[PDB]
Amino acid sequence: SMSYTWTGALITPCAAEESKLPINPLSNSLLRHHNMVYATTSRSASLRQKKVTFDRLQVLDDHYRDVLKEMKAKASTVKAKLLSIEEACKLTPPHSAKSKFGYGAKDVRNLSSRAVNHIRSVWEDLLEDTETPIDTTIMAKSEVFCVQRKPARLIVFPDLGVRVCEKMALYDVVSTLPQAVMGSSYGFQYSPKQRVEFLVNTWKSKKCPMGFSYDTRCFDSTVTESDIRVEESIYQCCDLAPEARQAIRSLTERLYIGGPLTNSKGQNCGYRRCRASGVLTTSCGNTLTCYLKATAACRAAKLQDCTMLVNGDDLVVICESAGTQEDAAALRAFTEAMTRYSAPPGDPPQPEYDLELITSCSSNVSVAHDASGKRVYYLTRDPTTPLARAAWETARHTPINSWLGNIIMYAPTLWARMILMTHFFSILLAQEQLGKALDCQIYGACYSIEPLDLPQIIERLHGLSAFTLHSYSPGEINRVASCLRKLGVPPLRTWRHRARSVRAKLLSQGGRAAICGRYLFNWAVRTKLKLTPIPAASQLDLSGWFVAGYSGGDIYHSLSRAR
Ligand SMILES: CS(=O)(=O)NC(=O)c1c(-c2ccc[nH]c2=O)c2c3c(ccc2n1Cc1cc(F)ccc1F)CCO3
Repeated sequence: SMSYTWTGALITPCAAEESKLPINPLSNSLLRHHNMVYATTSRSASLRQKKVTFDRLQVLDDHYRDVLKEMKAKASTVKAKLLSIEEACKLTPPHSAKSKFGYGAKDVRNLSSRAVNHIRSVWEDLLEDTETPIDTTIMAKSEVFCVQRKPARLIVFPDLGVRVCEKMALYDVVSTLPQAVMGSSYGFQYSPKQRVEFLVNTWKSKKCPMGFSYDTRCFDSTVTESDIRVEESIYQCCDLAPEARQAIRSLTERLYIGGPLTNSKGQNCGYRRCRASGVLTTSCGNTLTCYLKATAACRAAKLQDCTMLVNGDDLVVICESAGTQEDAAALRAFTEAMTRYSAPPGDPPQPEYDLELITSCSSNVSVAHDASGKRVYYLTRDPTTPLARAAWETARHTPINSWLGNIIMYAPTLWARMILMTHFFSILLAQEQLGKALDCQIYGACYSIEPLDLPQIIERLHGLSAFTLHSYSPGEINRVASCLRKLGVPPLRTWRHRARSVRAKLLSQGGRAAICGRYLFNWAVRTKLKLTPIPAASQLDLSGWFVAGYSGGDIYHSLSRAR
């Protein structure tokens, strides 16, 4: 069947759309080539519509059925809880899309009577109605990139009331089931340091390792009605409260398998028969589906000792080499099996014999040295997108601050330390905003974080070595330098000059600001300060940070206030 059908009604914006980076002094101090930075708009939505609309031809075999049954036996060990309305309301982000039923995210979080009453009625409707297709809004995503232009990604999501019901029925399932089923292959259970540890250990655990990333084209569009029902069959193995079992059954048929698409103007836009990007099960279902197809595809391909690492549609395989000519044929056999399963490739997979040359979750393993000269492995990425988005967020107030999430997740990198930390600490110090909590996303879930708490957060996630790395690889230094020239970002010597200036100001303030000056900017000086474990680090409640993925799932993970 067709991934989408269209009526001819347009994918419309709900307000004015900005596509060009503003010419602002603060963003300009970071990146001068503003014309290279763009934000996607609904103007390119038709180009994406063409790319995502296609027929799916899916053929399942014995290997797929064998793997599915193994997955179901592990899913069978799970007991999942039904969340109360209040518990599901507390997981809603403060700036989540308002309901079309007279209330917004703030009403949900305040447990307002109109919000609560409507959510309850949506819940009773899921219990009673197993068939009526649930309406969804289709929007063009507004995302920031550097030129060489991408057409906008399309987001599909149901109303706020439905999203709160999704949490009640499936939050616990999507949080606990992926690790129970996929074990060490589930990517979202790992902090970046745990992710690098797993990749390095998997790589070194093979006699002659061969690894590959597998890029499925338009993964969401490749997901069939059968894949979605197969996904529900795994969910159904959980011990579930009867209303949760009904709500999962009704959500699958009315929402997850497909449904009508409505634009911002309320016009009938089309019909979806594939994965919606803006539902709670998107990350979980995508991971499960990709893992099931890849695990079965490895057996079909005759790939030896296949270790998967899956994060939604993002896949990396490390296996035992059978020789270069044999590996190239087995990899072609893997792709052919994935294509039969309705997961054809975008980028043709290439066998790799060096772990550092593999890009998975848009990151690669790299090496630096700590204070003792000891090798430290860490994850880095091309800094183009983080810098273009950091410049956009400096010129405009955005609900999500990718720069903050990039500082947390990429803290040991040369670029997050010298540029991101230097630029934002300078601006925030001058604006008396270092202690103001900001929203950032970690594994798709939303968090409210104070930049002054970064030293303890980084120490916990990355270890004290994140504040001492030096002697970065030449390939890493070259990629950074080339990106700065391309974007017109000042050279690293300017960044070191700005860091010494902000570190001085931070130290002068005492308190948390002096901790930030000490730990975050010790790389900028010769007269190094002593870096001891931060008392605040051990006390940090990092429960929920590295459990599961929630991209598109409308999840807020910070604490709710009492009333
Ligand atoms: C796409 S996601 O919303 O599911 N999570 C991610 O963005 C995410 C972050 C991440 C980076 C910055 C801020 N915040 C984050 O969470 C992150 C990461 C490392 C490894 C994996 C990571 N992933 C998984 C992920 C990334 C991707 F490029 C595509 C798919 C995918 F699964 C090394 C350090 O940073």
